[PDB]
Amino acid sequence: EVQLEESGGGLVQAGGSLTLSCAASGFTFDDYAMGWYRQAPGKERVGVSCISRTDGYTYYLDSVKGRFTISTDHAKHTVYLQMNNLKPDDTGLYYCAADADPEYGSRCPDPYYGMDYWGKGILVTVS
Amino acid sequence: EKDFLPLYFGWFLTKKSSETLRKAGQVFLEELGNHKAFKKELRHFKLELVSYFGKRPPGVLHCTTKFCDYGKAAGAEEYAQQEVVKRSYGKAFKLSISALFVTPKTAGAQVVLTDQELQLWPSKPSASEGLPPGSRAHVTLGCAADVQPVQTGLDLLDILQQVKGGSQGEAVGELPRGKLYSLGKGRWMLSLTKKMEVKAIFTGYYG
Repeated sequence: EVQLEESGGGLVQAGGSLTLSCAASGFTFDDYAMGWYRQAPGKERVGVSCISRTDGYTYYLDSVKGRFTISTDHAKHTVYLQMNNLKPDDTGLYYCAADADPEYGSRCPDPYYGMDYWGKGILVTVS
Repeated sequence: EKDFLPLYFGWFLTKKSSETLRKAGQVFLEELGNHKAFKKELRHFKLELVSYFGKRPPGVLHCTTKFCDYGKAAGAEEYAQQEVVKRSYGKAFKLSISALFVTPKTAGAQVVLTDQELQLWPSKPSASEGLPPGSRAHVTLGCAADVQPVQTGLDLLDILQQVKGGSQGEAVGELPRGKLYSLGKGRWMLSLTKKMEVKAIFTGYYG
């Protein structure tokens, strides 16, 4: 019954910036995790960044560390992914994810193991 | 970094998943104590199993992989130096539990590791012999009077040596979560109809 609504993607020139947002509806408690996964052309979905709402602990894929920052708005049940110094290699379908277990989901588990809830994906194209 | 090794490595269930499993285990201990199949065989074993196993895991539930003893245990250093152990430290896993079991000494859950998870199982006599790699993997839910949790692994291996050849016998009960088997010698196993999934972190405990 949880639903995840994504926005903020599109076309951007290399070296530019974007901020992705995802709003979660239907959670009955604050202590959960949210994050972002990316599917690049020809590749399997991979965790990019995840966060625990309560603790604030964050995970970053090494290839985005320093360039991407994940944050939350507690009241609004929204997560944000600030993507700076974008590279063509960052092109892909970006998927919001949430999980009811904040300790598990904040580690961006491999999709082999999975997340409880997924958005539909928004395209980011870096030219 | 030999002297900075943990007491043991393993998958430590999260706070939420440890509680979900703890509750499921308590439900089993009370279902079992009140099954007449169980009551019949107390000579081989009212007994309140929840109090009987009232030696609690003083922490989160977990599935130990390698007992290191701060590096003094045999093979501790060779386990911990593996690249897969270093790279998995702190990572999230969703593990599968296939059965719950009880003996006069321990109560536990059987963990069925996948091929990929077996890479974190450490590299025997005649209790693990003839069983698949990683068959000892378990979560202790309780221990009797003076029992230490290492005993739980030996108790599961003993049970699985029976299941190996169908000595499990015919089911003696059909619970909504699975079928119940009496293995004799006060040994009991609930085979879950659908595996339980538990969320856990691979990490190390330093005591």
